[PDB]
This record gives sequence, structure tokens and C-alpha cells, in this order.
Amino acid sequence: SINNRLALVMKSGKYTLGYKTVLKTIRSSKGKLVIIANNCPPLRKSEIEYYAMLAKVGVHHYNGNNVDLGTACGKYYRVSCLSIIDPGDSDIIKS
RNA sequence: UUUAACAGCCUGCCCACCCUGGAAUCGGCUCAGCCGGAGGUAGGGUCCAGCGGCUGGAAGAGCACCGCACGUGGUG
Ligand SMILES: [K+]
Ligand SMILES: [Mg+2]
Ligand SMILES: [Mg+2]
Ligand SMILES: [Mg+2]
Repeated sequence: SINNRLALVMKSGKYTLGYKTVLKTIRSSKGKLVIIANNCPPLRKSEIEYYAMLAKVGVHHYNGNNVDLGTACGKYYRVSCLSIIDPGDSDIIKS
């Protein structure tokens, strides 16, 4: 899994959690990798992927729901999707 | 010791909704709940209810009281 690599970003890299900020980072091209939970709304999932394809940003489908993804990020709330701005330590390379 | 339908304007309950923004030292919140990265708090807006407010209707009416005549005037 990517929980170990994702944990490193939470303390050494730059990221935005949530659907509204993820679109913002894709619009400004600050996002380098987008991670989406498996229970994300199907329409929202397609919209994010279309945005990422338009901005030439890689998309990773997380193996877990928004509850699991939020826990992986070390947060006490659900996260449907997130964007990584600064990888920090070998997250965008091996994905 | 009063103020109808109706007409215009204002107000904008409890909710719902929109924009900005991005939250752990978690916070907001009800009598009770409960709500928030599926975007809270906060700031600024939109909409909805009315058996709500103002004016018109409408004081010319009604009521009370005091007169003059035996209808008519005044005050509130
Ligand atoms: K009526
Ligand atoms: Mg608000
Ligand atoms: Mg009046
Ligand atoms: Mg009168």
C-alpha cells in the first residue's frame, strides 16, 4: 500500500484535502498527484479525472473509502480526494 | 378607549440555498438532538412564512361622552 509513503507527505510535503481545494490546485497546476477514495461519488470521480487529464496530472485510485483515506492522512475526518503539491519524499516517482 | 377584505411598500422568523475562505490545541450548536475537507466556524448574500410592520381603504365609519332642538353640532 501507499500508507507509508502518504504518511511522509503529511509531515514533510504540501497537500490539500477535500474536493473544492483539489480542483483549485488542478486549475493552478500546483497539484502533482491526485488520490481518490473508492467510494467517491461516481460523478465527482469522473469530473476529477477529467480535470486531471486536462492538466496532465496523474491520478491514483486509493484502495479504500473516504474513511480509510482520511485515517491514512492522519486526520479524524473523511477525505474523498486529495492533491499532493510537494511530494516531500519519493511519492510521485513510485506510483 | 375600535380599525375589515383588498392594494402597494417594508420586514425576512425556523429552514433551505449561494459566494469568499480552508478547520486538531477540533470547533459550532439544541430543552432534546445534532452538524463539518461530501467544506465547519467566521464574513457577506439569496430565497421562503406571516393571522408581522407602515400607508392607502379610513374616519367621512363605529363607539363613548357633552350640547343644541325635539334633526343637528362639538370633544375623545
Ligand atoms: K378575502
Ligand atoms: Mg454562512
Ligand atoms: Mg390609515
Ligand atoms: Mg368620528
